[PDB]
Amino acid sequence: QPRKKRPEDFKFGKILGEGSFSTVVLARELATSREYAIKILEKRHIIKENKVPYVTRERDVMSRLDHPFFVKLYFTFQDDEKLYFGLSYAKNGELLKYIRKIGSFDETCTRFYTAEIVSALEYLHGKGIIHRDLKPENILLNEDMHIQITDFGTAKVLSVGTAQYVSPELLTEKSACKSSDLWALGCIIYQLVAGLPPFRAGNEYLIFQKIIKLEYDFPEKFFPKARDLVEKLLVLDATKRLGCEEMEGYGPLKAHPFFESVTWENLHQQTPPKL
Ligand SMILES: Nc1nc(-c2ccc3c(N)[nH]nc3c2)cc(N2CCO[C@H](C(=O)Nc3ccccc3)C2)n1
Repeated sequence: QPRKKRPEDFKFGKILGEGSFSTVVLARELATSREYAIKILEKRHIIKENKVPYVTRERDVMSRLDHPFFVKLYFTFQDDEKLYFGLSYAKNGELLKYIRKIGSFDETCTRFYTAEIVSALEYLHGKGIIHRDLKPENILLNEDMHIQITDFGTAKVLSVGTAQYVSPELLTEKSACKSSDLWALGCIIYQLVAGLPPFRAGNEYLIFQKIIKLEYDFPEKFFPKARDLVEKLLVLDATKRLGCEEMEGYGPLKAHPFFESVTWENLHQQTPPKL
Protein backbone atom coordinates (compact mmCIF):
# COMPACT_ATOMS: atom_id res chain seq x y z
CA GLN A 1 0.00 0.00 0.00
CA PRO A 2 1.04 3.63 -0.68
CA ARG A 3 2.36 5.80 2.16
CA LYS A 4 -0.17 7.54 4.39
CA LYS A 5 -1.58 10.62 2.68
CA ARG A 6 -1.69 14.03 4.38
CA PRO A 7 -3.51 17.38 4.15
CA GLU A 8 -0.60 19.00 2.31
CA ASP A 9 -1.05 16.39 -0.43
CA PHE A 10 -4.26 18.12 -1.52
CA LYS A 11 -5.62 21.41 -2.72
CA PHE A 12 -8.93 21.81 -0.89
CA GLY A 13 -11.86 23.57 -2.56
CA LYS A 14 -15.59 24.03 -2.02
CA ILE A 15 -17.75 22.39 0.61
CA LEU A 16 -19.79 19.52 -0.83
CA GLY A 17 -21.86 18.69 2.25
CA GLU A 18 -22.42 19.39 5.93
CA GLY A 19 -23.08 16.61 8.41
CA SER A 20 -24.09 16.56 12.07
CA PHE A 21 -20.42 16.35 13.09
CA SER A 22 -18.49 16.45 9.82
CA THR A 23 -17.91 18.48 6.68
CA VAL A 24 -17.25 17.09 3.21
CA VAL A 25 -14.83 19.12 1.10
CA LEU A 26 -13.85 18.75 -2.56
CA ALA A 27 -10.09 18.20 -2.83
CA ARG A 28 -7.62 17.68 -5.64
CA GLU A 29 -4.66 15.41 -4.96
CA LEU A 30 -1.62 17.28 -6.28
CA ALA A 31 0.45 14.29 -7.40
CA THR A 32 -2.36 12.69 -9.42
CA SER A 33 -4.75 15.54 -10.19
CA ARG A 34 -7.49 13.22 -8.89
CA GLU A 35 -10.56 14.67 -7.21
CA TYR A 36 -11.88 13.24 -3.96
CA ALA A 37 -14.69 14.17 -1.58
CA ILE A 38 -12.82 14.43 1.71
CA LYS A 39 -14.94 14.07 4.83
CA ILE A 40 -13.31 15.97 7.67
CA LEU A 41 -14.12 15.33 11.33
CA GLU A 42 -12.88 17.04 14.49
CA LYS A 43 -11.58 14.42 16.94
CA ARG A 44 -12.30 16.61 19.98
CA HIS A 45 -15.89 17.19 18.89
CA ILE A 46 -16.48 13.50 18.13
CA ILE A 47 -15.15 12.47 21.53
CA LYS A 48 -16.97 15.24 23.42
CA GLU A 49 -20.28 14.31 21.75
CA ASN A 50 -19.87 10.52 22.01
CA LYS A 51 -19.87 9.98 18.25
CA VAL A 52 -16.93 7.58 18.00
CA PRO A 53 -19.15 4.55 17.28
CA TYR A 54 -20.75 6.26 14.26
CA VAL A 55 -17.41 7.28 12.80
CA THR A 56 -15.97 3.80 13.27
CA ARG A 57 -19.10 2.19 11.81
CA GLU A 58 -18.91 4.34 8.66
CA ARG A 59 -15.21 3.59 8.16
CA ASP A 60 -15.68 -0.15 8.68
CA VAL A 61 -18.72 -0.39 6.39
CA MET A 62 -17.51 1.87 3.58
CA SER A 63 -14.37 -0.29 3.48
CA ARG A 64 -16.13 -3.66 3.13
CA LEU A 65 -18.01 -2.35 0.09
CA ASP A 66 -16.84 -2.85 -3.48
CA HIS A 67 -19.68 -2.06 -5.89
CA PRO A 68 -20.27 0.75 -8.45
CA PHE A 69 -23.49 2.01 -6.79
CA PHE A 70 -21.75 2.97 -3.53
CA VAL A 71 -19.43 5.80 -2.64
CA LYS A 72 -16.06 4.22 -1.85
CA LEU A 73 -13.65 4.98 1.00
CA TYR A 74 -10.18 5.12 -0.61
CA PHE A 75 -8.04 6.23 2.32
CA THR A 76 -7.99 7.82 5.75
CA PHE A 77 -5.51 9.94 7.64
CA GLN A 78 -5.33 12.47 10.43
CA ASP A 79 -3.46 15.45 11.77
CA ASP A 80 -3.35 16.74 15.35
CA GLU A 81 -6.98 17.86 15.30
CA LYS A 82 -8.84 16.09 12.48
CA LEU A 83 -9.77 12.82 10.78
CA TYR A 84 -9.91 12.74 6.97
CA PHE A 85 -11.86 10.16 4.99
CA GLY A 86 -11.16 10.13 1.24
CA LEU A 87 -14.42 9.32 -0.54
CA SER A 88 -15.54 8.98 -4.17
CA TYR A 89 -16.50 12.34 -5.62
CA ALA A 90 -20.00 12.19 -7.12
CA LYS A 91 -19.92 15.27 -9.31
CA ASN A 92 -23.65 15.62 -9.91
CA GLY A 93 -24.57 15.67 -6.23
CA GLU A 94 -27.76 14.55 -4.51
CA LEU A 95 -30.71 12.78 -6.10
CA LEU A 96 -32.85 15.17 -4.04
CA LYS A 97 -31.56 18.05 -6.16
CA TYR A 98 -32.79 16.43 -9.39
CA ILE A 99 -36.22 15.69 -7.91
CA ARG A 100 -36.53 19.37 -6.97
CA LYS A 101 -35.12 20.50 -10.31
CA ILE A 102 -37.38 18.53 -12.66
CA GLY A 103 -40.36 18.18 -10.32
CA SER A 104 -41.13 14.49 -10.83
CA PHE A 105 -39.66 11.68 -12.91
CA ASP A 106 -41.33 10.17 -15.95
CA GLU A 107 -41.76 6.39 -15.98
CA THR A 108 -38.57 5.54 -17.89
CA CYS A 109 -36.41 7.49 -15.43
CA THR A 110 -38.28 6.25 -12.33
CA ARG A 111 -37.81 2.65 -13.48
CA PHE A 112 -34.09 3.00 -14.24
CA TYR A 113 -33.17 4.79 -11.01
CA THR A 114 -35.47 2.59 -8.92
CA ALA A 115 -33.74 -0.43 -10.50
CA GLU A 116 -30.26 0.86 -9.61
CA ILE A 117 -31.37 1.45 -6.01
CA VAL A 118 -32.86 -2.04 -5.80
CA SER A 119 -29.68 -3.52 -7.26
CA ALA A 120 -27.57 -1.56 -4.75
CA LEU A 121 -29.67 -2.76 -1.80
CA GLU A 122 -29.44 -6.35 -3.02
CA TYR A 123 -25.66 -6.03 -2.87
CA LEU A 124 -25.70 -4.30 0.50
CA HIS A 125 -28.16 -6.71 2.09
CA GLY A 126 -26.27 -9.70 0.68
CA LYS A 127 -23.35 -8.52 2.80
CA GLY A 128 -25.66 -8.51 5.82
CA ILE A 129 -25.55 -4.71 5.99
CA ILE A 130 -28.52 -2.41 6.55
CA HIS A 131 -28.29 1.29 5.68
CA ARG A 132 -31.00 2.46 8.12
CA ASP A 133 -31.20 6.00 6.78
CA LEU A 134 -31.66 5.70 3.02
CA LYS A 135 -32.96 8.87 1.35
CA PRO A 136 -32.64 11.03 -1.79
CA GLU A 137 -30.21 13.21 0.13
CA ASN A 138 -27.62 10.40 0.37
CA ILE A 139 -28.26 8.82 -3.00
CA LEU A 140 -25.66 10.70 -5.05
CA LEU A 141 -25.18 10.95 -8.80
CA ASN A 142 -21.82 10.36 -10.46
CA GLU A 143 -20.55 12.34 -13.45
CA ASP A 144 -22.07 9.57 -15.58
CA MET A 145 -25.46 9.98 -13.83
CA HIS A 146 -25.37 6.55 -12.17
CA ILE A 147 -26.16 6.47 -8.45
CA GLN A 148 -23.61 6.32 -5.67
CA ILE A 149 -25.03 5.75 -2.19
CA THR A 150 -23.24 7.31 0.78
CA ASP A 151 -23.52 8.22 4.49
CA PHE A 152 -23.02 4.96 6.40
CA GLY A 153 -22.57 6.15 9.98
CA THR A 154 -26.04 4.84 10.88
CA ALA A 155 -25.56 1.51 9.10
CA LYS A 156 -25.90 -1.76 10.97
CA VAL A 157 -23.87 -4.92 10.42
CA LEU A 158 -25.92 -8.05 11.08
CA SER A 159 -24.52 -10.66 13.48
CA VAL A 160 -33.89 7.06 14.19
CA GLY A 161 -33.29 8.38 10.67
CA THR A 162 -34.96 11.14 8.67
CA ALA A 163 -38.63 11.61 9.61
CA GLN A 164 -40.25 11.22 6.18
CA TYR A 165 -38.50 7.88 5.52
CA VAL A 166 -38.76 6.32 9.01
CA SER A 167 -40.28 2.82 9.02
CA PRO A 168 -43.10 1.93 11.46
CA GLU A 169 -40.93 -0.60 13.34
CA LEU A 170 -38.62 2.22 14.44
CA LEU A 171 -41.61 4.11 15.84
CA THR A 172 -43.07 1.10 17.64
CA GLU A 173 -40.07 -1.06 18.60
CA LYS A 174 -36.83 0.87 18.10
CA SER A 175 -35.85 -2.12 15.95
CA ALA A 176 -34.68 -2.21 12.32
CA CYS A 177 -33.98 -4.88 9.70
CA LYS A 178 -33.28 -5.21 5.97
CA SER A 179 -36.96 -4.51 5.52
CA SER A 180 -36.54 -1.01 6.97
CA ASP A 181 -34.43 -0.12 3.90
CA LEU A 182 -37.21 -1.53 1.69
CA TRP A 183 -39.71 0.78 3.38
CA ALA A 184 -37.35 3.66 2.59
CA LEU A 185 -37.26 2.40 -1.00
CA GLY A 186 -41.05 2.56 -1.17
CA CYS A 187 -41.04 6.19 0.00
CA ILE A 188 -38.30 7.09 -2.48
CA ILE A 189 -40.17 5.51 -5.42
CA TYR A 190 -43.32 7.36 -4.39
CA GLN A 191 -41.32 10.60 -4.29
CA LEU A 192 -39.71 10.01 -7.69
CA VAL A 193 -43.20 9.69 -9.17
CA ALA A 194 -45.33 12.12 -7.15
CA GLY A 195 -42.50 14.60 -6.61
CA LEU A 196 -43.18 14.51 -2.86
CA PRO A 197 -42.62 12.00 -0.04
CA PRO A 198 -45.79 10.03 0.83
CA PHE A 199 -45.90 11.01 4.52
CA ARG A 200 -45.94 14.81 4.85
CA ALA A 201 -47.22 17.01 7.65
CA GLY A 202 -46.61 20.21 9.62
CA ASN A 203 -44.02 18.64 11.92
CA GLU A 204 -42.16 15.48 12.87
CA TYR A 205 -44.75 14.26 15.36
CA LEU A 206 -47.55 14.57 12.80
CA ILE A 207 -45.44 12.74 10.21
CA PHE A 208 -44.87 9.85 12.62
CA GLN A 209 -48.60 9.72 13.28
CA LYS A 210 -49.28 9.21 9.59
CA ILE A 211 -46.60 6.53 9.27
CA ILE A 212 -47.87 4.25 12.04
CA LYS A 213 -51.36 4.68 10.56
CA LEU A 214 -50.16 4.13 6.99
CA GLU A 215 -51.99 7.37 6.24
CA TYR A 216 -51.01 8.48 2.73
CA ASP A 217 -52.43 8.28 -0.78
CA PHE A 218 -51.56 8.22 -4.47
CA PRO A 219 -52.15 11.07 -6.90
CA GLU A 220 -54.23 10.18 -9.96
CA LYS A 221 -51.20 10.54 -12.24
CA PHE A 222 -49.29 7.69 -10.56
CA PHE A 223 -47.97 4.97 -12.87
CA PRO A 224 -50.22 2.01 -11.91
CA LYS A 225 -47.43 -0.56 -11.85
CA ALA A 226 -45.35 1.82 -9.72
CA ARG A 227 -48.36 2.19 -7.45
CA ASP A 228 -48.76 -1.57 -7.10
CA LEU A 229 -45.04 -1.87 -6.28
CA VAL A 230 -45.17 0.97 -3.76
CA GLU A 231 -48.15 -0.78 -2.13
CA LYS A 232 -46.07 -3.96 -1.75
CA LEU A 233 -43.30 -2.03 0.04
CA LEU A 234 -45.19 0.42 2.25
CA VAL A 235 -46.59 -2.34 4.44
CA LEU A 236 -46.78 -1.97 8.22
CA ASP A 237 -45.79 -5.61 8.80
CA ALA A 238 -42.08 -5.62 7.97
CA THR A 239 -42.13 -9.35 7.18
CA LYS A 240 -44.53 -8.77 4.28
CA ARG A 241 -42.55 -6.23 2.25
CA LEU A 242 -41.54 -7.33 -1.24
CA GLY A 243 -37.80 -8.06 -1.19
CA CYS A 244 -37.49 -9.12 2.43
CA GLU A 245 -36.31 -12.60 3.43
CA GLU A 246 -39.76 -13.81 4.55
CA MET A 247 -41.02 -12.89 1.07
CA GLU A 248 -38.18 -14.84 -0.52
CA GLY A 249 -35.83 -11.95 -1.21
CA TYR A 250 -34.86 -10.03 -4.32
CA GLY A 251 -36.08 -12.47 -6.96
CA PRO A 252 -39.78 -11.62 -6.56
CA LEU A 253 -38.94 -7.91 -6.12
CA LYS A 254 -36.94 -7.71 -9.37
CA ALA A 255 -39.66 -9.76 -11.08
CA HIS A 256 -42.32 -7.13 -10.36
CA PRO A 257 -44.19 -5.96 -13.49
CA PHE A 258 -42.95 -2.39 -12.95
CA PHE A 259 -39.47 -3.69 -13.85
CA GLU A 260 -40.58 -5.65 -16.90
CA SER A 261 -38.19 -4.03 -19.37
CA VAL A 262 -35.22 -3.85 -17.00
CA THR A 263 -31.97 -5.66 -17.76
CA TRP A 264 -30.65 -6.31 -14.26
CA GLU A 265 -27.27 -7.82 -15.00
CA ASN A 266 -25.35 -4.71 -16.05
CA LEU A 267 -27.20 -1.53 -15.07
CA HIS A 268 -23.97 0.34 -14.38
CA GLN A 269 -22.95 -0.34 -18.01
CA GLN A 270 -26.20 1.02 -19.45
CA THR A 271 -26.64 4.68 -20.36
CA PRO A 272 -29.10 6.32 -17.97
CA PRO A 273 -32.18 7.96 -19.54
CA LYS A 274 -31.90 11.74 -19.79
CA LEU A 275 -33.64 13.64 -16.99
N1 LIG B 1 -20.24 9.56 3.88
C1 LIG B 1 -20.83 10.79 3.59
N2 LIG B 1 -20.60 11.34 2.39
C2 LIG B 1 -21.18 12.52 2.13
C3 LIG B 1 -20.92 13.05 0.81
C4 LIG B 1 -21.50 14.22 0.37
C5 LIG B 1 -21.32 14.74 -0.89
C6 LIG B 1 -20.49 14.03 -1.75
C7 LIG B 1 -20.04 14.17 -3.09
N3 LIG B 1 -20.40 15.22 -3.89
N4 LIG B 1 -19.23 13.16 -3.44
N5 LIG B 1 -19.17 12.39 -2.35
C8 LIG B 1 -19.91 12.86 -1.29
C9 LIG B 1 -20.09 12.34 -0.04
C10 LIG B 1 -21.97 13.15 3.06
C11 LIG B 1 -22.15 12.53 4.28
N6 LIG B 1 -22.99 13.12 5.25
C12 LIG B 1 -23.19 14.55 5.14
C13 LIG B 1 -24.60 14.70 5.69
O1 LIG B 1 -24.64 14.24 7.05
C14 LIG B 1 -24.26 12.86 7.14
C15 LIG B 1 -24.33 12.55 8.60
O2 LIG B 1 -24.03 13.36 9.47
N7 LIG B 1 -24.76 11.26 8.82
C16 LIG B 1 -24.80 10.75 10.12
C17 LIG B 1 -25.13 11.56 11.18
C18 LIG B 1 -25.17 11.05 12.46
C19 LIG B 1 -24.87 9.72 12.67
C20 LIG B 1 -24.53 8.91 11.61
C21 LIG B 1 -24.50 9.42 10.33
C22 LIG B 1 -22.85 12.67 6.62
N8 LIG B 1 -21.59 11.34 4.54
